[PDB]
Amino acid sequence: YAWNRKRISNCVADYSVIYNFAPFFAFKCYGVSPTKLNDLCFTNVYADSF
Amino acid sequence: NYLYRLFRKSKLKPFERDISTEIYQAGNKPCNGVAGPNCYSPLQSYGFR
Repeated sequence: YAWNRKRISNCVADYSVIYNFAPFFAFKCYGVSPTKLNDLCFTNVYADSF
Repeated sequence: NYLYRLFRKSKLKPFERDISTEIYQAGNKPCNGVAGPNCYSPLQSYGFR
């Protein structure tokens, strides 16, 4: 209900650390492929944790 | 019933069909042909409703 949101801006996005953090029950990506993420540059990334 | 190829190593040539149902390595770790985190099946079905 009080899900945490962190705004991400002005930094380099190293998704490899996200990939290797733990075994994941789901890593479903909607509207973007997982591989292209490193070669893509986005204006803002929002991380929501709950 | 309708599936699309989400993952491939390289772009296809014009008028070329790829029907190979082989696993793709999306992560630095080798998949070794078994599904795992960082390993995904290339072909996904559309959710048509």
